[PDB]
Amino acid sequence: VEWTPCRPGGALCGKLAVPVDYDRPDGDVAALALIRFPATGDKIGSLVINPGGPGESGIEAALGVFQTLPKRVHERFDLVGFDPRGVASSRPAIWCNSDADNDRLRAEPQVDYSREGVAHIENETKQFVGRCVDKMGKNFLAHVGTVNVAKDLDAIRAALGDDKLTYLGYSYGTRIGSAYAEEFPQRVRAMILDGAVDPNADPIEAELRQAKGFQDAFNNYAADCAKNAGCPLGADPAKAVEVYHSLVDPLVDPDNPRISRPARTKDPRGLSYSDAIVGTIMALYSPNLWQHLTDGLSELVDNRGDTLLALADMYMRRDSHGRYNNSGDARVAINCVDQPPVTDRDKVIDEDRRAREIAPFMSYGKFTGDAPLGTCAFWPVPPTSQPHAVSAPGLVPTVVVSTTHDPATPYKAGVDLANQLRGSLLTFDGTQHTVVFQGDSCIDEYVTAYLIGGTTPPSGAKC
Repeated sequence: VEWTPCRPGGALCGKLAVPVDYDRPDGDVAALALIRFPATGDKIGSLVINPGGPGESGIEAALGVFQTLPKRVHERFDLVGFDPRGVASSRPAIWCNSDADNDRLRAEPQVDYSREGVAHIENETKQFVGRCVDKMGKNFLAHVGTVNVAKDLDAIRAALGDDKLTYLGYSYGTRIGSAYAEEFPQRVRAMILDGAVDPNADPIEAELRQAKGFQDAFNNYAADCAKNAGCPLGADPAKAVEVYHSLVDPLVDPDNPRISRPARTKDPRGLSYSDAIVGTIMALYSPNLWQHLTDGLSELVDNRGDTLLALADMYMRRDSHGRYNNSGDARVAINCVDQPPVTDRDKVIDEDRRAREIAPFMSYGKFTGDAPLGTCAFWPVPPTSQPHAVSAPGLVPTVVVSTTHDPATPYKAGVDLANQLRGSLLTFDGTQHTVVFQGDSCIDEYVTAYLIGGTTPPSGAKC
């Protein structure tokens, strides 16, 4: 790996070729992009990070992490971000949708689960899968899975001159962590995993727990808001969901649910129902975004939707010129090969029945007796991994950071992952997705002490 400065720090960038298929290392070849912020003191090794997603860029993540990095850590480690195979700047990058394909889906209310509606959604899914294959080919798509990201991580580890790996992973990055721990445990120096994914979970029960997560985050937000002047959800938090629907449901024609009635915005798109929901979901990632959600809902009282559209744009990674990065396309592709997809219609129909009851704020109208299959039920290449309990007996102790009311990756997953790893659980009291190197000085002391001196938080540690 030949290093070079970038086009924002003391940063160096580089590429590293890995085989696309790890059984055909003389066959097709991918190149991973790396960024590197040199250590300013006595160097221990490289701190390698992953932001999660999947489809999120680690290079763009390292630039953000750099600003909030404890001085002691920055003294002792290179901060290294990478882009996983198929993601952001790595080549080839997963592409399925044009920018116009994305806007077109986002203009639909996506709320009609009658048979016609479900056929329409399922038809759009098929054209999507087709567009993936046409642009990427069945070979590359077969190997974007985490099991192969883990193999690149060890190629990366070795390419930076470290005997063991020091690793920080958020969210989906947790799944990369435990995968690397299973296949290269003798190469793990240290590991922080914030916002856990449990590779042993049943996919449907996890989603329902995630729905519950977000309903619960919504509850918390709404209750906070209720104490504030002029709260758009009303002063009585037990009626928030209904008020919330009184604000978002008019965005759908009440006589034909395929017809969007979008709120006025300076942007030409306006605000669709599906964007309103996605905007809400985005804000519930972090209390830093609650002010924006409140602004967003306030605008809706006046039939405006500028702030919710911006929040949905943030989530979808659409910039001000209408260009999308590949995080959405890559997200789907990588998720589809990480585990067997649900193909049983009945168990998908029942999941919709349950989610409507668990997360009413997300659900429109009533249960219809029908629901669409997820994109992955139509994936042309098979999963490269399967739900199982993490078993990596000789792994060093690791730290798993879990937030009590995390909506994306709930507290319980964190607990369970820590058990399988038989490492330390560190608890954050809060309502957000992840917390490490994000301001909180208590979390950061524990993590800095672990990273440098290998010292783990004591059983029951909470912040």
